[PDB]
Amino acid sequence: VQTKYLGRQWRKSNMKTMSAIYQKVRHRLNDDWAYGNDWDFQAEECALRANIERF
Amino acid sequence: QYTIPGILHYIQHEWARFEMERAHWEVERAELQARIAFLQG
Amino acid sequence: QYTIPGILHYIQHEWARFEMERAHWEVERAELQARIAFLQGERKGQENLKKDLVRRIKML
Amino acid sequence: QYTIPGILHYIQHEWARFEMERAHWEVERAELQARIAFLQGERKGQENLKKDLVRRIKMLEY
Amino acid sequence: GLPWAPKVREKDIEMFLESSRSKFIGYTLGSDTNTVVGLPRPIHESIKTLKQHKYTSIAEVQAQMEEEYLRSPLSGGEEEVEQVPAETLYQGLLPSLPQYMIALLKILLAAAPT
Amino acid sequence: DEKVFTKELDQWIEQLNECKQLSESQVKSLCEKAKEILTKESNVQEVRCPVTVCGDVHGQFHDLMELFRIGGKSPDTNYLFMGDYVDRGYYSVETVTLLVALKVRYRERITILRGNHESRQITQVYGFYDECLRKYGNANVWKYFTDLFDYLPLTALVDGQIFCLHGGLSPSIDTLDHIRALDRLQEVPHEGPMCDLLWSDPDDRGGWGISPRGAGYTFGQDISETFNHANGLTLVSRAHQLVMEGYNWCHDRNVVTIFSAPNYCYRCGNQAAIMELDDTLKYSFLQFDPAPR
Ligand SMILES: O=P(O)(O)O[C@H]1[C@@H](OP(=O)(O)O)[C@@H](OP(=O)(O)O)[C@@H](OP(=O)(O)O)[C@@H](OP(=O)(O)O)[C@H]1OP(=O)(O)O
Ligand SMILES: [Mn+2]
Repeated sequence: VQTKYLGRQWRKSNMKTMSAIYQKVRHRLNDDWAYGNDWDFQAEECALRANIERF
Repeated sequence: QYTIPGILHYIQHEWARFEMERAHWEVERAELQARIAFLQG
Repeated sequence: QYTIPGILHYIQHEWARFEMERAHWEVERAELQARIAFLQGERKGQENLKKDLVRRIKML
Repeated sequence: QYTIPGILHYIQHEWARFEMERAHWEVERAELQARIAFLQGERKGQENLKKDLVRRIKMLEY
Repeated sequence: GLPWAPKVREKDIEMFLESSRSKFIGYTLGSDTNTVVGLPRPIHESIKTLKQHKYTSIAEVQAQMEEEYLRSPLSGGEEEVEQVPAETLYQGLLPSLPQYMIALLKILLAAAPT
Repeated sequence: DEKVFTKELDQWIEQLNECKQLSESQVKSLCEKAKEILTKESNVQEVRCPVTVCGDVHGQFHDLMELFRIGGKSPDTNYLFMGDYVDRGYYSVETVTLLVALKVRYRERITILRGNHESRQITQVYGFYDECLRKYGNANVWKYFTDLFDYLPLTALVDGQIFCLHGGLSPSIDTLDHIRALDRLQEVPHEGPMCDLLWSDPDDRGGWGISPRGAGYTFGQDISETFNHANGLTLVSRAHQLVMEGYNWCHDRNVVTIFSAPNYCYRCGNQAAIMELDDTLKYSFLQFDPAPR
């Protein structure tokens, strides 16, 4: 889930872990973990919080 | 400006848009009738 | 900017263009057929002419 | 029995067939223009050789 | 081995479809996943393959029902909720949940190996 | 309107069989028809029982003629070409023109797959651009053929249990559903699942690896084994890298590599090979050598 934001170099360095991720974890179609390119924390929170409290 | 796939896609989307608008309005009408009869009672 | 009035004007103008264009195509097509017919006839006439000319050359 | 899927399939297919027929006619017109140019060249050559022949004949007349 | 049947959440379908719309139709539509007419056939194939592998979990439908209730409150939207033991436990915890969580985490951190 | 252009196509193919290219207008109408035909083909195509798989060709048109002489003529024998048609060879234009002309004429008897050398960049670098210019004095051809390459199906699936594809397989891909769920109507991106299908290759180091080629990866044995089992394939066939024997069995009969361009690397001087899948899906290989010049 965090291998996209880890930078190509990291992917290029760790492959055994990428192989493991390939085998074990479920695969999503059109997912871009293996070739990923690349956030308002407090804002997304305070929005989810509003949703929750409304419920 | 235009293009045939553009035209076809737009027609389809406008039809679906009208259908969603109909559903939304039906729900809104249900709600308004509910408030109406509530105030009536 | 897409919209139904624009799309309808588009289809109308475009169908009109297709029809008038096929019409111009047909008139030009018949024109070219008749033109090559006339020019082939002229070539055949010039062929018979050259035949008559070599005949007269042998005759004179 | 008009159904928007049917109408859209029809629009797509008819634009496609007009494009195909357009290409057909344009190819035919290209070929016909080539033939016109060929017959023009042939007529020019025939007229030129005929002019030269009749010029030699007129020289004989002199 | 590869034991997991692949899944695809709705968001991916919509994102892919809007990418394709921008790329082939010159204009994105927006959060619609049924309009596929102008795209080439090799795109309809992908759309079908996706939407046949879709996985809609209970969370999505529950959030949908929630926003629904919030839209139309009194047009029959008032619902009854089962009192399954999880629900009663949540009714109990709800008043002072955050203190409970903070306390549990404090004990945890005090009990970490170092 | 139907048999007329069929006769036209037959005349085109006959003309092509004598190293005699076509006019750029003919190539234009041909590429239009081929686009129309290819647009009705999934990213993973299905082919019926008997076929003849051939791999890397690379514009060696006279060797393609030799191939046809070995494995049978065009409509009689069903063929399957796994990419890399046009570069590192002089008769690139003729090769790709012939293959496309066949695919248009006998759309059921032959199937052509995309390859590493079908992207505008690689052609522009390695030569197909230069031959397009030399033989035509334009780029209109090289434009048409590339806008056609952007439609070739990425993979083929013979009798639902043989997986044929140029290059190899990728980590972003787990099942044929995934491939079938891509968007192949674009130029080959620099990184993605496409830039690995058409660029990866097996190797010894198990699991994924770094491809010395620079794109795609080097899937070890275990990767291929689990892929086959998870997809029911009995064998994955590919053709991307020179094999002096003509065809190599990598990863314990799980992966086959079938180079089909003889004397490609002259320091090695390989012999080409093709594979025949008979009526009972039993493969039998034919190795041949360059034509007599
Ligand atoms: O394997 P996944 O397809 O990704 O299933 C995950 C999730 O797994 P993770 O929490 O490890 O990411 C849970 O499944 P479990 O691991 O707990 O077995 C969870 O299921 P629960 O919430 O009931 O525990 C949930 O499934 P759901 O969305 O239906 O709640 C979710 O599925 P998603 O991948 O769609 O998020
Ligand atoms: Mn190659």
